[PDB]
Amino acid sequence: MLTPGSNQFLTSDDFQSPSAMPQFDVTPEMKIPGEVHNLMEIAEVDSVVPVNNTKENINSMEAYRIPVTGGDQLHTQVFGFQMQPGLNSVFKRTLLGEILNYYAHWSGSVKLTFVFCGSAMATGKFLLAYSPPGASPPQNRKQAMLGTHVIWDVGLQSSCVLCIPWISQTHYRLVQQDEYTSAGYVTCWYQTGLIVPPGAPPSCTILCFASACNDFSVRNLRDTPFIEQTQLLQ
Amino acid sequence: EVQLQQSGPELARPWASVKISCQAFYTFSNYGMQWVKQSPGQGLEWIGPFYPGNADTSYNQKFKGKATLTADKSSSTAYMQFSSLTSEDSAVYYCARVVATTDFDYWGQGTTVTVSS
Amino acid sequence: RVRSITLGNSTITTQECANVVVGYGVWPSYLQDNEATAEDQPTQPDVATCRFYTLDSIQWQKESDGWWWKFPEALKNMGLFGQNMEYHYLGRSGYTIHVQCNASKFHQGCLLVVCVPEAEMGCSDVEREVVAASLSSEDTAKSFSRTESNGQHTVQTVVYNAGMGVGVGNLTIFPHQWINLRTNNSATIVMPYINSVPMDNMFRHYNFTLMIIPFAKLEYTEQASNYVPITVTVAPMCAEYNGLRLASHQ
Amino acid sequence: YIEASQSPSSLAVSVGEKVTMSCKSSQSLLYSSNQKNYLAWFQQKPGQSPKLLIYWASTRESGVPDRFTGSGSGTDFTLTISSVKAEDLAVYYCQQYYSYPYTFGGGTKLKIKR
Amino acid sequence: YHSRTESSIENFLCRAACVYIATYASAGGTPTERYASWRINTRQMVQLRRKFELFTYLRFDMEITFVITSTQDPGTQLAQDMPVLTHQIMYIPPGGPVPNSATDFAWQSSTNPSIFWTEGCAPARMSVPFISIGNAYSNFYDGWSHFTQEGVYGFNSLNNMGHIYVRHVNEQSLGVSTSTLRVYFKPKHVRAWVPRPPRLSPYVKSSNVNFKPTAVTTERKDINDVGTLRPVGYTNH
Repeated sequence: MLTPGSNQFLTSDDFQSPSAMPQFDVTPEMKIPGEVHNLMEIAEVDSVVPVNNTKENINSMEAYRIPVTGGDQLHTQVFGFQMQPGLNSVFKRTLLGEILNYYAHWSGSVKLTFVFCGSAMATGKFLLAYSPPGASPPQNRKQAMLGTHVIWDVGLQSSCVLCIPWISQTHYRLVQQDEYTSAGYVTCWYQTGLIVPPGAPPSCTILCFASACNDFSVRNLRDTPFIEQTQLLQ
Repeated sequence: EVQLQQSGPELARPWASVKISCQAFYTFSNYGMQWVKQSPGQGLEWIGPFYPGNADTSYNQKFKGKATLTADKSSSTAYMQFSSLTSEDSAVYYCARVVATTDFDYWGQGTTVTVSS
Repeated sequence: RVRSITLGNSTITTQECANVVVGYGVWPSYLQDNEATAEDQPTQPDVATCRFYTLDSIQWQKESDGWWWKFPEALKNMGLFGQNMEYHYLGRSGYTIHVQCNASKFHQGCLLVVCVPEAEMGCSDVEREVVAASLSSEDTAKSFSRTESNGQHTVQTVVYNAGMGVGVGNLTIFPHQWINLRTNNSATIVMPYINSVPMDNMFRHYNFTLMIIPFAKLEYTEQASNYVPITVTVAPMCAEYNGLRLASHQ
Repeated sequence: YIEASQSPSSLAVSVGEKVTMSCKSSQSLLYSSNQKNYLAWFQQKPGQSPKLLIYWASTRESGVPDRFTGSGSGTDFTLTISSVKAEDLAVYYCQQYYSYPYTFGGGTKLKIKR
Repeated sequence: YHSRTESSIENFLCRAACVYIATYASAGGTPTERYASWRINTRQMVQLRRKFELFTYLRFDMEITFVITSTQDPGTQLAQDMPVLTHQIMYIPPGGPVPNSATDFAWQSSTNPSIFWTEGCAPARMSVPFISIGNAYSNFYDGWSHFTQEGVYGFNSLNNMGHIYVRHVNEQSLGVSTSTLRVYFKPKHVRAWVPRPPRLSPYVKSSNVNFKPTAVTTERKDINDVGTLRPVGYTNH
């Protein structure tokens, strides 16, 4: 009939409770716009990613801007970072990162959009490169050419979209596990330079947005690491 | 407790290449050989490692483009080449050998490479 | 192909064909007899509200930080709308925002235009509380700051926190648009009524905040205009106010 | 470049007194996969070949007496000699083998107090 | 294909989280000791505050569970045969009378629902419905509470949930018995509107959004420097 385990309070139980206030007719609900049904609806929207956080820009707007200048730079690298959301210092603060940190297992693909916030008369090329988890990053433009690459023409096209896929032996990979040389690198290299007509600015700025594709799922809800404080306020 | 030998301490000259060999009493299986230098002050400084059994070559940036490494595993003698030697390189050049991935258990005897301008 | 819109029959406006953000996906509409607390039927003055209330033009420069207006107070003195706010108790409306820059092809920059609902502002001194004057002037623009402000009764005007405490890079979650002077030159945003009660007083409550923040600073050669003007236009839609008649038959 | 900082002063104490020395390897030396510390302490007889005393920051070396005890985790590491001896004169170094380059410490001579 | 059930609003906001730990004596002491009180709000637990503040408008029920554990207290004149202890758990909706001390008349008001729980059973529970005038609780409110455009800024609005009080029914002649209350709070049938960006700066007030200017992210060595934090091993000698 009854075990001694029948009389217990299990914190993850879902049973009906007696109503403290019966015969109370609650206020009818109205149509407030913008309802959300699933937190995955939040991680699919674009956010500006601070790619330029070199220890002096984290306390300024400058952290959001990737500097590009034209001159004798032949094959100097514009930027490069490791593609590990949830833990990488580049991604862990955006919408996607702070949704992932609430969870312990994550699955799907990621999307990066680069926007060239420069003059309307500046021409050049850029060589975006992607290296899979099982490879070392490139060090010369030729090495990044022979892998997977896309050539972005900033005169014809003003925005570029790069979709980073999901490669893993197991379904869900842990959010808080640092996979050294096993996550993948994204690097961008000068190809031609920057050409401007007389009387026009010689420098620009390439903003970056990162978001999720339609493929995520998340598992094993837990507590975030970002709230170090724990005391009851006041 | 295995002892370790080398070529020996010789009095060299400026711009006279000094070949310091390092004898072997072990295998060449994923273990490593390297050197450090014993100057009059501040102890020891690493010069460059070589890993037999892995075909790995690496140099310290303080000697980059100035020192080279050549090794002969079969003959049990491996060279440490150098040129354009100055008068400030005079030190006890210790050769260390490690049977591990990350350890520094064994040590060498020493060579004096003082020169005379 | 320029297009001329003459809402109100007393306002002229020319704009190109562009994309429009519809806010949260719902078009503004009148309140129906379903979701209303009061059976008394509110009146709907729209003869003179539906016109383009052109705000002042601000000057985007190379060292500017950001700007932000608080609606619905920004139209406190704009013609008949101010009259309705003064003469009625409860009111409800949606808005249509146009933001335009006038810059040649030798300039460069990038702006973010967001409409944040229920924007609560932090204080410059943590222990004290903000005052009514620091939240918004009548119809001018309040400015952010690059460095921490050390005021005593002012909002926190640090740009990289938006005065709210969230990262300024995560404001794209709200209704937003980008003005990139390389290719784009205008923004249009339609904002419905978002609140927890069907009607509310306009003076005591700030429905939302329009924020304009430059991500990439303006750049130009020595021989060019020192500024780029930014112009803001509002056009109230679907306005309602309470009724002042005796419901009881007399 | 990973930096290590020895104590500013040497022992300067009498023979047979318990001594505590420390090495601050700035860059973190704890590996996630192994939970190992890649830091070992060394003693250098002047003119003879130096040899390490405590390796892995948890293990006393073979042939090393029981008086030397080295511990520590994270960036800091510490060593204790239960009773210093006069014939054990050396210059104590701390060497990290976490990542290149291989950096030695600052040195700590067994000076004279008698 | 992978399911998204684990990320929905219900499964994200229906975790029972302890919000209040209190203690109260039985017989000896000043009147303020003998009862335990708490106003229902979600602005003092930082984790729950952050998760709720991820949205703007919310609408939910409340399930409250009480884990009351009693114990004896050292002193003089200790009892040996007290039969049992009973606790009174009182919910005070907004607009209800409030006790100012134990053994007050307000403990017998017929408008306040009460639970008489005798120790040894399963912990007591209750389920309060959506108690408010407006159509949704609003976490963030921009404006003033009084129409004269002055007052407390963006606070004490028309959203309230009431108070909750706990007292010892058993008057005890000899000895003092301490008790400890833990209150577990869980929303049910949650509806959420108007998502917001999660907060960045540390929380400083239980009523304001005041804060200190904090950085936007964590510092990095260089603009184009990948991690490479793997020591020497069999791979990468």
